[PDB]
Amino acid sequence: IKEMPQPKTFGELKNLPLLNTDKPVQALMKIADELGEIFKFEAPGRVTRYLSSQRLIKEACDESRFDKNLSQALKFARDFAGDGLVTSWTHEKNWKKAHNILLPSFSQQAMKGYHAMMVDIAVQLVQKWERLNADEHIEVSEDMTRLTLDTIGLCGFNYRFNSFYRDQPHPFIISMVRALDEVMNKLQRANPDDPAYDENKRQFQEDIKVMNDLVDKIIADRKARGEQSDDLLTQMLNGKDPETGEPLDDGNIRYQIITFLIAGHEATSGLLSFALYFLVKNPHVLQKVAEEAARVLVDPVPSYKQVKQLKYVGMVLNEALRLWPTAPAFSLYAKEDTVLGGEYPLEKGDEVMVLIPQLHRDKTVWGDDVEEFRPERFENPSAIPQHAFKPFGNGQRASIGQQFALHEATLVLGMMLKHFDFEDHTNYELDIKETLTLKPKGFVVKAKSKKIPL
Ligand code: HEM
Repeated sequence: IKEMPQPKTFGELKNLPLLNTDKPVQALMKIADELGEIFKFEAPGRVTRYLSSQRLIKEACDESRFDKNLSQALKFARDFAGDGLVTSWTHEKNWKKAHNILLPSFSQQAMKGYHAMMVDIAVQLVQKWERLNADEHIEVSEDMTRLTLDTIGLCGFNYRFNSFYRDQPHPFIISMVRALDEVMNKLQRANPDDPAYDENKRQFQEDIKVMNDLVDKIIADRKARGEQSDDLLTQMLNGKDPETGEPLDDGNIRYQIITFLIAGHEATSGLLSFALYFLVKNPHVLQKVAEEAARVLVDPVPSYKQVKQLKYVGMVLNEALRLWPTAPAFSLYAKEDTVLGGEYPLEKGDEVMVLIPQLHRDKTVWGDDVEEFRPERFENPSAIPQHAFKPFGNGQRASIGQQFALHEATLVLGMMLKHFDFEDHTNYELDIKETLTLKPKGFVVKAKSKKIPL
């Protein structure tokens, strides 16, 4: 019925140079603001459409019709993350395998086990902060990465990164980032396969080794342990497939460790920053949360029962996830020829790309008060129409990490607010940094301790 809009083009460079910025996802957000609920984005060799309406995304999330696609980002990350859970097709052997063997360690009862371990890390950060001098401050995104990377480490593989013991960032993180930059960077390189890009290839290739250096070291610390863990490394190593009958390959085992080491802390870092960013800008909300935290968290350290009982802290996080989904995009492909919206024709295997932040700012569904931070939006959570809100993605290919991140971050956001008054001491104008995921760049706060003992 209708042709699909398309932003400015540059001859054979098609759209590519529109996203020649350090802030792509946000440029994509502007174009979606100019062009509307869907638009064609062509780059040499790839074409993909970006959806922003709950109308369209509604259909796209329908699995009978669309399956998960590897966006050009994931097809590049396959270089280090192989065919782990995140970067593999539903149709590959190791997905459904990996899926059944690992899903168990993510039930809200596996949570129960992970709690003490989360607390371990949560106290480490709380103490880091009680121990700062006046005139010292808190570099927020840096600290959250410390925490969330210590947790996926300690819980996932029983491995202390001892992130707090360090003021120079961790030898694994450094490389991880260059990697997750070379990825974010090959994208905007029209012919990504020739050199000049051989200096970069080698830089990439020298980071993969460094990661695998650590993956090798983690396999080795499990060996010299009086191994006991229920932890997901144990699961991977010894588990078998109900569906199939076999255990996972060793090369696949490596890929998943990297996958869980990256996905594990990356997304949940941002969401905390963003959460805490919003609390310092919306001090009414802050005092509401302050209140809940002190009322519920009565024992010196929180028990699992208590964290599930932080109902409003859950809403603030969802609302932070609403405005700034830290994993802001996912792709899907036309299983069959079809017509999205009764309006837009697509052919088999045509790629489309849910643009979460714009889906999360869709008036016909949320209200006209979209840019505003109001958690109360989450009270009757029946309210959200089907597929209005998707920080965690869709159907069978959604974040297996949902319960976990959310438990984690509830617990941590819980404790900070029990323990500290906060001051945006510089009047931080928001600066979103984009690796694959989003997070506040240079967010800094002071923290007046409320002298409550742990
Ligand atoms: C609040 C934090 C998190 C956010 C916002 C988030 C977001 C997402 C999104 C959007 C996807 C789907 C991408 C796609 O369809 O291509 C995904 C998948 C995935 N996430 Fe998360 N995630 C979070 C936390 C975690 C955590 C803590 C873990 C580790 C336990 C994790 C592990 C994974 C894995 C393994 C997948 C691939 C699942 C599959 O395809 O079978 N995530 N996540």
